[PDB]
Amino acid sequence: NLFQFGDMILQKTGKEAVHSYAIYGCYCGWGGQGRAQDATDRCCFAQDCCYGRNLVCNPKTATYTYSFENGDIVCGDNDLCLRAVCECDRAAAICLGENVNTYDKNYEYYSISHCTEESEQC
Amino acid sequence: NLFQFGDMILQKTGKEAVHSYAIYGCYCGWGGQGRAQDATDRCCFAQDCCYGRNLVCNPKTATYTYSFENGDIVCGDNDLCLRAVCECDRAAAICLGENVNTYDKNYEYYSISHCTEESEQC
Repeated sequence: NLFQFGDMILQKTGKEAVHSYAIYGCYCGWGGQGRAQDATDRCCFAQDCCYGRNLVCNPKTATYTYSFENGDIVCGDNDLCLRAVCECDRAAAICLGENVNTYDKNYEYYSISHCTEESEQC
Repeated sequence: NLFQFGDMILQKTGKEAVHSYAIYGCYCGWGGQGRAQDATDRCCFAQDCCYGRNLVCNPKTATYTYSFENGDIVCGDNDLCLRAVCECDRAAAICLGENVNTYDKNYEYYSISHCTEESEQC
């Protein structure tokens, strides 16, 4: 779920999602359309795509089992959904941490008056 | 997609989700666990469950068709995935509007230090 994805993001980036990623760009925040603004936004799009690879999961409610193990994120579930959701979140958090170098605060709240040009495609 | 949900919320409440619901409680913002804090938070948890009902569907990318005409949100799609996500969003937006009277700014950023209780069950 988002609480967990938030904790993974904290671990990889040092940021609290609700003060940063939660409102960022066209894909990290309340978006899902428009042009992905930069590498950070493209991570959030990639997560969207990743969630889309399996069918009859609910990433909003999926409370998976994971831990931090020597700075890795390890997804503990044997099933399909909880594990798949966890692996997508681990991937997205990793990706975000790789791209904190281009994190640009001017993409905060960008969806208010942008994100209207054609959407990214998985 | 969330950009559209945000527009439905703007239509119904005049709030910008990114400055409000996006970070509110345990279910509108970055939670998906813990208890639902108030009527606003319950609307968002209800939306999560509503999304979960919808198989073979990625709500993050689902760009549906809808119009906002004379009070009413009308979902135009026949596409099963788009229609249903559109109906979940429309229900949630109307629910948030109905409960704006108890919106409590103290639930903004609540997920950081709370939301660890046993979760709501669909």
